Amino acid sequence: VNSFSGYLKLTDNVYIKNADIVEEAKKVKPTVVVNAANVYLKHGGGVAGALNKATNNAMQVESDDYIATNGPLKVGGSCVLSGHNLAKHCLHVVGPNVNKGEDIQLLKSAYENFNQHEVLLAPLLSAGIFGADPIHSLRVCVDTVRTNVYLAVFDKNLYDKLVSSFL
Ligand SMILES: C[C@@H]1CN(c2ncnc3[nH]c4ccccc4c23)C[C@@H](CO)O1
Repeated sequence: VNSFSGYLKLTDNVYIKNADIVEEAKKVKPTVVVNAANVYLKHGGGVAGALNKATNNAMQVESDDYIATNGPLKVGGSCVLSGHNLAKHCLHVVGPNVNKGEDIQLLKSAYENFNQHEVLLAPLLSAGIFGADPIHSLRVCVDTVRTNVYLAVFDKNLYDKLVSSFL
């Protein structure tokens, strides 16, 4: 039993809710919140900008030190950093950004990072300002992630479409 509340069950291991991931993280304080990161960990907008703002920019400060030491992530890759006031840990995962021309096949590699964590609160990778089809992102998630994932979808219209079209 865990503390996630109000989710619709899509599969054995995938759950979904119309929610603001920032507000959901503040309430649940999950072990892991996933950030929709880019390779530079520049958290300017979308989910990343929202999560960083909620940490009062501490996420960005920590991220800048990470990049200065380690260099950029790979598209499809991830790193574990602090969750600050939102979670124990933040798993920064880089989905392909269609608006940069990145290969959508890398979306599966991105979701594979979730399998290193037993339970996660997450957004749909590559959705929103990353330009992929969220219906496709949900399908890849369900077909790739085997650990327990609680998906927060900010847009109610999109949430209803994701549920109604789910096979
Ligand atoms: C695939 C993404 C998912 N994004 C979200 N998902 C869940 N909670 C969220 N809170 C936010 C606050 C500000 C901006 C974005 C979000 C957001 C929306 C959109 C952004 O590119 O597309």
